[PDB]
Amino acid sequence: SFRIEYDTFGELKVPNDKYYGAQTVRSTMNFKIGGVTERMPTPVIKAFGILKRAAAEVTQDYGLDPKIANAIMKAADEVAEGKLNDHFPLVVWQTGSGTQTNMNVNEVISNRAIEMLGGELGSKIPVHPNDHVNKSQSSNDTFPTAMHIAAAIEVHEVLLPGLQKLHDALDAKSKEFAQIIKIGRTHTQDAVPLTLGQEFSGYVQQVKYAMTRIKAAMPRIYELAAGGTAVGTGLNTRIGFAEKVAAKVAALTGLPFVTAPNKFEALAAHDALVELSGAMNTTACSLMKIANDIRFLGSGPRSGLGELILPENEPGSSIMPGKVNPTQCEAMTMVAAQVMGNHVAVTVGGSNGHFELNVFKPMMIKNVLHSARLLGDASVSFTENCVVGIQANTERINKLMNESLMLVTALNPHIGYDKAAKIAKTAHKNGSTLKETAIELGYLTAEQFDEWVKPKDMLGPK
Amino acid sequence: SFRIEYDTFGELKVPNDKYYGAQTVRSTMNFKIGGVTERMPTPVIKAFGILKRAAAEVTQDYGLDPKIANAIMKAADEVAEGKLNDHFPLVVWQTGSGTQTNMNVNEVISNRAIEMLGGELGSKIPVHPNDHVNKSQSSNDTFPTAMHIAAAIEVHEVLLPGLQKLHDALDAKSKEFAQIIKIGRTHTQDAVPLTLGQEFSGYVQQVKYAMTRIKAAMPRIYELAAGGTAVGTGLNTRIGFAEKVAAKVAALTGLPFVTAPNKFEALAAHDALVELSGAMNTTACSLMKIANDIRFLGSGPRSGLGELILPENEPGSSIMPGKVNPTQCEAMTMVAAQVMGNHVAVTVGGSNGHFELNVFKPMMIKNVLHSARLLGDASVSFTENCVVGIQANTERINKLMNESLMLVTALNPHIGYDKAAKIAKTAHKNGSTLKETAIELGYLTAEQFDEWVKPKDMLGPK
Amino acid sequence: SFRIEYDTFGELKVPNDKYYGAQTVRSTMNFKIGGVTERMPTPVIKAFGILKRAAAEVTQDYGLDPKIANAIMKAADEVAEGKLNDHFPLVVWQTGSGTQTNMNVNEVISNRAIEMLGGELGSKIPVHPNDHVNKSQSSNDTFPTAMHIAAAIEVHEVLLPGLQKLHDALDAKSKEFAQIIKIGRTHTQDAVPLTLGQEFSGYVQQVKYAMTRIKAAMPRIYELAAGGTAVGTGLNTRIGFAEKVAAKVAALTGLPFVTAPNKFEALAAHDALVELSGAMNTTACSLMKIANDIRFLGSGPRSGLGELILPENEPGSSIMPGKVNPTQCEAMTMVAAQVMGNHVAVTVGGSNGHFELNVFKPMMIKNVLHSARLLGDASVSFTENCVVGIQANTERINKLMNESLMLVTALNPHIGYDKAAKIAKTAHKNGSTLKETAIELGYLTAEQFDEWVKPKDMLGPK
Amino acid sequence: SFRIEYDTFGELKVPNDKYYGAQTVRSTMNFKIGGVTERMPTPVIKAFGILKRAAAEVTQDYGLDPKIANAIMKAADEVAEGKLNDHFPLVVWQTGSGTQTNMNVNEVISNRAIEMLGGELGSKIPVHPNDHVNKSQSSNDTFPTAMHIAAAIEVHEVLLPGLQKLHDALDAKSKEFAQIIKIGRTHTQDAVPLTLGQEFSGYVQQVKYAMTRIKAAMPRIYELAAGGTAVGTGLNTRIGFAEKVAAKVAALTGLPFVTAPNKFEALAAHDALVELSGAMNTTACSLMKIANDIRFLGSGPRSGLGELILPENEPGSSIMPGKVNPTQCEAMTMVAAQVMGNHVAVTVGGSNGHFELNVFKPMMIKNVLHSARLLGDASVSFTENCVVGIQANTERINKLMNESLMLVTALNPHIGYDKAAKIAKTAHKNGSTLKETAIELGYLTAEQFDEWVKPKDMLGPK
Repeated sequence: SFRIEYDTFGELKVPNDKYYGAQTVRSTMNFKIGGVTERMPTPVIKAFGILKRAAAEVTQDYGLDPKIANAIMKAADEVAEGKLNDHFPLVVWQTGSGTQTNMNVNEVISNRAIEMLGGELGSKIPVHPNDHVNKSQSSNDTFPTAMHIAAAIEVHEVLLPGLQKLHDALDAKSKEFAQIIKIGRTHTQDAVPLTLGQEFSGYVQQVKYAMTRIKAAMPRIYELAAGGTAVGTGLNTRIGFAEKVAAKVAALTGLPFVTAPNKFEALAAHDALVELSGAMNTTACSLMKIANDIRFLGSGPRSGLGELILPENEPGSSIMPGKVNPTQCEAMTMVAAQVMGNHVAVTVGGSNGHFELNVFKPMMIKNVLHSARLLGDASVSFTENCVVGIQANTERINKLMNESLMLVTALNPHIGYDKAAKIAKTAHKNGSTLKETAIELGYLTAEQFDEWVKPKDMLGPK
Repeated sequence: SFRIEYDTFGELKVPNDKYYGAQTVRSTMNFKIGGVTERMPTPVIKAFGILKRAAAEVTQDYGLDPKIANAIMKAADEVAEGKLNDHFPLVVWQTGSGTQTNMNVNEVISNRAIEMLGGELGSKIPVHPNDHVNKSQSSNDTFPTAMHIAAAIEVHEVLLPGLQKLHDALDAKSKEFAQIIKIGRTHTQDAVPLTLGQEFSGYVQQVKYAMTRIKAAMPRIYELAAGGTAVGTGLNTRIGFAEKVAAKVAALTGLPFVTAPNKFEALAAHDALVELSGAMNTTACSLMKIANDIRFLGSGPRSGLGELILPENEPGSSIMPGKVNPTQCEAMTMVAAQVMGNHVAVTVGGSNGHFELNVFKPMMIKNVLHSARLLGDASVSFTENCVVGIQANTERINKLMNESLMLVTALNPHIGYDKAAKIAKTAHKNGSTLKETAIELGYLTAEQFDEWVKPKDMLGPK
Repeated sequence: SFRIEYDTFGELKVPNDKYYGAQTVRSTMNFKIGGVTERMPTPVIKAFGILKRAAAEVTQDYGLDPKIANAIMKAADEVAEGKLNDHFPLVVWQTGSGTQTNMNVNEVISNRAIEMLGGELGSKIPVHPNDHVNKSQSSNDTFPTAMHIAAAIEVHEVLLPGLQKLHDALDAKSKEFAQIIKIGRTHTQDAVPLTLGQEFSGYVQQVKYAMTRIKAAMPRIYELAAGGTAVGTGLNTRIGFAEKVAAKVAALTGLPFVTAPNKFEALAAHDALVELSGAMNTTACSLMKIANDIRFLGSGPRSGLGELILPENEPGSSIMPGKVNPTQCEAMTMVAAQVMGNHVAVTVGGSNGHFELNVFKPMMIKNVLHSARLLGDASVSFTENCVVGIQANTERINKLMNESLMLVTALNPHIGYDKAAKIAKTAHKNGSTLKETAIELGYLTAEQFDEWVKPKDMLGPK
Repeated sequence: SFRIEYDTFGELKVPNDKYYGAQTVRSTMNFKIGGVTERMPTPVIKAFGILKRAAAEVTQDYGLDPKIANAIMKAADEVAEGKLNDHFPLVVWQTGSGTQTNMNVNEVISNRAIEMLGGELGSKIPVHPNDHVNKSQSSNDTFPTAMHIAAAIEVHEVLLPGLQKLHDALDAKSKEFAQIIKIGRTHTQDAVPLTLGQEFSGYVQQVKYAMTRIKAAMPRIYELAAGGTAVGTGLNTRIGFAEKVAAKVAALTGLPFVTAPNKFEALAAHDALVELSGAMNTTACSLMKIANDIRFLGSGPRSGLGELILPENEPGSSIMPGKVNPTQCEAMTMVAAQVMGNHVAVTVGGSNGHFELNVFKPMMIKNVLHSARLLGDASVSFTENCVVGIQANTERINKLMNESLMLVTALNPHIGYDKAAKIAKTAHKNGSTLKETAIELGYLTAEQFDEWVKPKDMLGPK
């Protein structure tokens, strides 16, 4: 079943079980680009719910009937709470201001509010999509507001909590591995030792700094454009509206949202999203290093490095013992690469503003939310299904410590540099160890080697 | 209702109305990254259907029971034809080889084939996911095969047909506008004239070259990895299998698919996808120019350039006549920016292969298919909802031709350079036209101006 | 005219008039990639001079002879001061750790110090390149230190000062234009009014936030790797060296350098350079918008927007009055594009660390310094040669204000929406002004139009 | 030591020993962005010399005095031959059309030709920079021509020859290693065997396809804009000039240059440079994989993979036998990252054309030439200083083959899967070899293992 609505181009059938109206149906026909995977991110829709709630509450002061305003606030809450996601079928690839989604939100909130008040759907009575739900608003300043509400909420609920879990798990392994001495690798060549915990402490620092970098990129995300209306002047709205809407959004979300000090910078550009994307771009570089390292450190069982034993996430064959594919490392490094491409997409859009309005908004916030969700989700997955279950192959690590040529410099003050190079060059030529060689040349006894060559003493300055 | 299946980690409930098995259910739990918008692109799933059809038909030669092989072929066809899309819930962000989706396809095809043969779902009887559906195959060589089948089909059915429509529509407008002389713009400054059709012929050429560039990037997309098995050697398969599978895929699709001459290059890298993405990256640069030009040429109605009258796609207010937002230009330019970011994502993944296997496959093909779909769909939308309806504002174009200072050089051979600069500098100072100025200074009569100053003669070399 | 020096691989001719030695000559033979334009950036060389000056003063505590330490310090000062630039022929495309430039610096300082002490160039007497100039230092922790010193100096001396000049000049113009009312543009379509000062105040905010973002990306640039030695443990350096050399660098530069609290994160990755590049990538988006807007606002003289008169710095043609190509806008927007590409280069390198050492260091700092130099210099050139001299074309702005159809809404309270719309639709049809039209229809008097239509009242909330 | 020249803005001191004139000096004052490393690439300057040589010979048909044309041609030849490089001080960051370098070339050629004719430098007598050297040319269609000439020459002289050397050296090693069997790596985990020759044959295919991709991106580079004049119409040039100058360039260079069939597409965009950059971006992905693989395959000597012995070009430490940093791999992988960033820079510029002229030309060709030079030079250096000298560590490969758990499947037909798996799980547990284990359990004899386990039979289909 369907109802009949009209726009300036013709009549449109609107499904009776849908709260959107003719303007949304027209948008689904004029913007058939990409399919359902391209739908406007739900976080933006929910952020509009919060936003329309705050606006309706403020415009009450300016005459808006409380019976209507309260119905708008109730319907807005349902959008914010994810109760009406099925009534937003529009894709990212619409107008660059996000007008169609703003209209989508206005139509859904009015028809739902109309229903709450016993009215007829599609009639704009008593709740009018533009005169009431969009009162004192514009697509140009509401969509940017929704972008920053959505990004802030995603950062604080998904991105940062995910990185925190990865940080804590990496820190636990650093402490767990504090006593395991292994051979370092510089240029991928054997190098002087360090503890597996020291190496992991570097990953911990990178994730710690990743969270600091994301937080340092949030202050200007908290600035809201609501109040600039069409070009940033605030024409057709009341003094104090901008500040009151921001304070209301801050109270509803619990986050320190504020009104943008300059609404022209807030409409004509989205450099804060470029900034936030850049912090996630750095995070991706950090997580690419961490994941690839763990990937190669777990390589083996015999023709790789074999320092780490990663948990199984795929069925391991009985005839292939010890073989574990680093599946989560692969998901994480693919996510990292994706974030890097998304950042360039954000950068191109952020650079192409025209005069009073940047009209790349939907694609910029899509890429920002995409990266934040992937990094957060991937961090959790990488933590629970890999990091927490990493074990050290101490037997193989200690074996390659005894077989390494790197510890020969510990003999320098006892038998001389030249005699040390002879042990090194000889063991290298013969393929044996340093101790077996040093003994068979008569340079020292086995008990002298054990006393002179101590890797535990090669882990810091003196 | 659900059935019980097991993997090496525990028992799993499998919905009875689903054809996938325990391995897929385990993948949905171990790879909760991004949500439903991150599901493996349907074109890859359908390409697996084609692929599993071709393999089952070839392995018949190697003993596979025809009753089983025919059931696999029937089930494979249903996947290829899009009849079973609801049985593939896995996201791009899985293992870098695409193993989980290969398992997803093998489970769905066996359970469906089992159903066709009157067996019990989840039993692997008589159709075994690995021994029968995955016979002589590996995730390492089947997923690359599916990537290239999907990319080729998308290029030929979506991308190129969309660009062809945009090309034809731009060509029609070039011919329609062949006689409309306007002022050129270099550095955005007024310049010598050219026809609106000449300017549009440049857009036509860019789209024509875009199609040539995409086609020139397809020869190596037609190379299929099927037959390299785990590392490219073709271990555990029969001589001629690689060629027969490729010829079968070519026959099923109607496209010139061939087996990759070097299976190690086909598994260890995906430089063909980087190549194809680069051609779409060029296309995006072309379409960014075309769309932004049309955007600015339609700016107005009075404080812009106002050369073009774009069709309305949003409701136009009665009190705002002549104001038309270039909505499709904004969708197209956002798509262009997205393609540029996707290309970088493809580039990072394509560069990070390790030894015998590049394990960034799902994210690379996702970004490739994303760009191809968006460019194709956006081309159609931009054509039908903007280009075909563009009109020239001949009145405003001709008015600015009479008011332009650029045509003064046509007077050079008649009244001298110095006398021409006087008319120019005077009209510029006074804000009048060249004809009104040239007359009031007594340099020539109105009938001499009309005869000497002819823009139709300023459109080519002499 | 050469001297003969020796390394382990044989004989090498060194020009008598160069201070570098055999190792540098060896490096020039094995890394002939790109030519002179690819030489290691001078700021990196100067930063090395600061570092070697700092180390030499600190290592006197370890027995370094004061007479030699004093000569090393004097020669290091000459390097830091840009006096020995012709003695560094190595390209960026060398060892990924920068070891060879470290050896280049050690040899130049050693031979210059030898010269000051009356010794023979190339003898290593009395100043040894490794035992004295490289004392307590590693071939892995010195280059990361140098590039952070160089990055910090370039930010504070070039990048921020350049952005500060641009901020101030834009702010002065924002005030000079605070009363010039123009027609706003959204989607490039005519929109409600705003002043040039308001529009320019958005540019000012963008530059102010750019400087904030760059400063917010510096805290981890000030962390120095010096002391981590080969793999980050500090093996074979002295306790307290790390903190002492960093404090000496801070005192020599007046910048808050400190030792890196985790040397493994400091050697294995350069996320700080990625962070700083990201800040400059956001800045480039801001400058692209500003420069491109001023570009189009100055378009004309007659077939463009024509709101701004940009300074003419290059030669015009007397026959072309009014035609000024915005060449400073082109240099700026080209620089912005370069910074965006540079950022991807930095991102790829930063993502590809391996275990204990990221070996993409030279190319990472090269792109960071390149972007910082271009942004800083372009901001000065754009300021001095364009912004400070921008003039408003008030005569044309006033004409376009009077001819705009946007102000028609001011008549709504006085003659009703229905009648205002009739005026706009008629003015649009006849190509006349709102005032002329509203009078011919007889809906108001000329004195009534001037009293009701006041753009000065349409510039903010009420 | 200066001379005094004059432009419309006053007096300018020109060094007596320079051939450039007032306009060039003016350009050096207004565009002080970046310094000498940012000077216009020399290949662009040489290409201008070819172009001006071609134009001068053709314009004799238009009355150009042969005695002057001959001097222009001789001076243009000196520019093309790299003999007047010190007379071009302008940076890339100039007018987006490259006009000032065009004037730089016109002044240098004019003053050098004046000198050859016994005239006074700076007098424009008898050789005028614009009336003679720039005859029949525009300030907009000359730079696009020059940068396509430069791009084509650099591809054919530097890029492809470098890739050809790398292809050939990799192919020779593929054959030298055709019988050395090693353990394959998928996901970095141990996998079924393949030969080093097979693995290397993949690298060979990648380079072969890279050269194909680059050549496939050239056809539209050979299209020259010369003749389109200011906006593409060819106004104020002669019929036949476009086709004649292009054929003269083709004859002078031996490359298939032709006039662009659509001069509007040729001036308004540089999609061909984006296409060519994309080809080099694919090449960079290929070289990253090859260089990084060889990097890790040479990792060791003992705590890495250790399959390859790379040539040692820099100084080792006698105490560190076997430690060879893969420095050529680092220069190559850094170059690859740079090319990827360069491509985004080219992409952003190529996307930002405006109507009749893309004014990002200098930065676009700079990045194209930069990538082509680095790729070509790095391929030669990587070839001569690494690839040709790579040796296989056959002793270690054989040891790791015998210690691998991967070959255990060869025992399946002889003792059954159940028993083979028992051997693998035991060898893995005890850390012993398959042979040792299979004997202690008594499942076979040593002579039986050698007859059944033949890796030479596991290298292809059957």
